[PDB]
Amino acid sequence: QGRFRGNLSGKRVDFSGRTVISPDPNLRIDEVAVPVHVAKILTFPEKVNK
Amino acid sequence: TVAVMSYSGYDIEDALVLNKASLDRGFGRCLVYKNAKCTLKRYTNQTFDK
Amino acid sequence: MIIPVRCFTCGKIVGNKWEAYLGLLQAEYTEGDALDALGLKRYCCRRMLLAHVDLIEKLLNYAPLE
Amino acid sequence: RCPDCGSTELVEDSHYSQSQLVCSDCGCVVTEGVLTTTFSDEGNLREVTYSRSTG
Amino acid sequence: DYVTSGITGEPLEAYIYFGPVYYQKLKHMVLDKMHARARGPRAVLTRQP
Amino acid sequence: SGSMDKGTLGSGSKNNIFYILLRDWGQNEAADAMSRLARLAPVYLSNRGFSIGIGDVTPGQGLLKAKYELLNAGYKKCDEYIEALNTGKLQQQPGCTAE
Amino acid sequence: ADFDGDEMNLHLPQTEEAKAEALVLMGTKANLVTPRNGEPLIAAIQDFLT
Amino acid sequence: LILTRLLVPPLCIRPSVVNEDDLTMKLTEIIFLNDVIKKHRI
Amino acid sequence: QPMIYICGECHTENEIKSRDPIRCRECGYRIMYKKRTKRLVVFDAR
Amino acid sequence: IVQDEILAHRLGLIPIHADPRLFEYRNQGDEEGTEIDTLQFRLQVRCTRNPHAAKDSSDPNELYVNHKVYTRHMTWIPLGNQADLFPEGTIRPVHDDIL
Ligand SMILES: [Mg+2]
Ligand SMILES: [Zn+2]
Ligand SMILES: [Zn+2]
Ligand SMILES: [Zn+2]
Repeated sequence: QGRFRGNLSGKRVDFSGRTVISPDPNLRIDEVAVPVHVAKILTFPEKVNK
Repeated sequence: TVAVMSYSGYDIEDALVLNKASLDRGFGRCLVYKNAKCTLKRYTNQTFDK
Repeated sequence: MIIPVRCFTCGKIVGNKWEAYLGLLQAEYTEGDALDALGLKRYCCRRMLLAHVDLIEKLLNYAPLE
Repeated sequence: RCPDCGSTELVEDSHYSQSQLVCSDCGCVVTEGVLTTTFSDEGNLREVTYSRSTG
Repeated sequence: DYVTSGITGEPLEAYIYFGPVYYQKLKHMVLDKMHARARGPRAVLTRQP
Repeated sequence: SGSMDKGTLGSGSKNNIFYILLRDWGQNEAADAMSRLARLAPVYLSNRGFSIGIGDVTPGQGLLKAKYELLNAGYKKCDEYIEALNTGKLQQQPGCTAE
Repeated sequence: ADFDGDEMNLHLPQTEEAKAEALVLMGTKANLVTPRNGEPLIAAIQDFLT
Repeated sequence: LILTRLLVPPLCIRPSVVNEDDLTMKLTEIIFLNDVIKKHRI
Repeated sequence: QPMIYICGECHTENEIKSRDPIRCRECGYRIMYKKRTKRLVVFDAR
Repeated sequence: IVQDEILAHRLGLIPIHADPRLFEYRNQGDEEGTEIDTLQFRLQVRCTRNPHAAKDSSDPNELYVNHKVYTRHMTWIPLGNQADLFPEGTIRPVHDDIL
C-alpha cells in the first residue's frame, strides 16, 4: 500500500468501464460491442476544424 | 425442458440459449428487495431533528 | 407462491386445474391417474402441477387480519 | 450569480458521476469537481473531544 | 427423440437428447455490475479517482 | 484430400491454414477467412444436429468380458508377486529393495 | 475468457497520439502470432472445429 | 547528521480526519514532552 | 385531517401529528405502519 | 399479498373472448384509447368474515366470504356504442375458473 508499489507504479484512471462479457460470432475479429448506456457516458474530445 | 445440442454458435463457452416465450410466461421471474433507514435524535441542547 | 396461469413451455392454460387436482388427490387417486383425468398429456405440462409448492397458504397465516 | 449571463438561477446538479454547479439559464459551469475521503482512510478515524483539543 | 428443425422446416440428421432438468438461477445479474466512469470525485491525499 | 481438424484450424501450431494465409498473402486475408468460417460453420451444424446422450457412454457387451478377464489376470498376477515377496522368493529388481 | 460470469475492463484513450499508437501497435490484426515462439493464437475454437 | 529541528509536514499530506491524522498526534506528543522537559529543568 | 398510522399488532388506526412517543392507543405495541397511498399507479401487464 | 407487478403480469395472460377482426391497432401514444381500438374490464372484490359461520372455525370456505378471487369477478364496462354492437355475454374472459 506504499507510494511506490501502490500509487506511482500503477494507479486508477477515468474514462474506463467494466461489465460482464458474452459471445457474438457475427463480428469481425477486431471489433467489440459496446452497450448504448456505456456509450453515453464515455466521451472523446473532438477538436473542431474545416 | 432442456435439449442437448449445438445451436446458432452463440453458446460456445458455457453460454446457453433461452426460449423467449417461456420468459414471457414467467420462467425465471424474480424479485429484489432493498432497504433504507433514517434516525431522528435529540441532542444535549434541547433541540432535535425534524 | 401461487399457481402460474400458463404452462411455460407450450402456453397451455393450467391455472384452473389446482382445485380440481387437489380434489382428485383427496379421492384416493394417484398422481398419474389424476393428471390423466385432467387431460394433461405433454410431459412439459404435467410438471407444472406435479412439482408446484403452494406457499400462499402458509404465507397468509402471517398476514394481518382482524 | 452566473458570470456569463448574470442571472441568479444557479442549480447544483450532477451528471452520471460528475458533481457541478450549473447556471440553469445559459448552461455555464461555474465550479466542478470534489475531493472526498474514501474507505481506505475511513477505517482509521479517531476521536478527540474538542474540550481536550482546546486545553 | 426424432426432432424437426424450426428454421428450415426439415428433419435433423441426428436424434436429440431431450428432457427435463432442475435449473437454479444465481444471484449474479448483469444489471447490478454494469459500471462506467468519465470523470468524478477524487481522493484528497493523492488526487486520484 | 483430407478432413480439417485441430491441427489445421486450431490455435496449436504452424500448418494452420490461417497461418499460411497470414504469411503468404497478408493480415487482411486471414482476418476475412476467420469471419467467413465463423459465419458458415454454425449454419451447417445447427441445422444438421449434433448431440450427446447416455446411449453414447453405455458400455458394450464384449467390453464387459474383456474387462472381466483383464481384471482377473491383473489381480492374480499381483497376488503372485505379493506371495513371492512375503516368502522371500521374490527376486529383487536391481534398482531398489523389495518394497 | 470463458463466459462463465467473467468480466473485462475497457479504456478509451483521450488523444490522437494514443489512438494511433494503440491502433498500429496493439491492433488485433497485427497480433495473430504469440511472440514466445511465433505460433498462432487466434484461430478456430471448439464447435467451429466440429 | 544529528538533528535539532524538525520540519512539520504540510496540511495537504495529512487530511483533516485520519479526528486528526496520527502524525499530528505524534507531533503534539513530541512538543508536549519538549515543554515538560524545558519547564522541569528550569 | 391528522395523519393515520396503523398499529403493527392490533391494526387500530392511530393519529399522532405530534412529537408524542410512538405507542398504540389500545394495546402496548410500539410499531406503526403508514397507510397505502391514495393516488393511482399505472402498470404494464407484460 | 400479491405484488402489483406480479398481479398485473398474471392478469396479462388471461385470454379474452373478443373477436380481434373488429378492432384496429392503437396508434402510438394516445393512451386514452377509444371505442374502436380498446376494451375495458373492472375488477373489485373485498374479503370479509362470514357472519353466519359456525363455531367449527376450521374451514376457510366457511369462515370467510370472497376469500378467493376468480376470473369471473371481472365485469365488462361498455365504452362508446359497443353496448349495442356486441350483444350481452359475448365479451368476457374465456375460462371463468382461473384463480
Ligand atoms: Mg470464467
Ligand atoms: Zn406445456
Ligand atoms: Zn448564465
Ligand atoms: Zn395496537
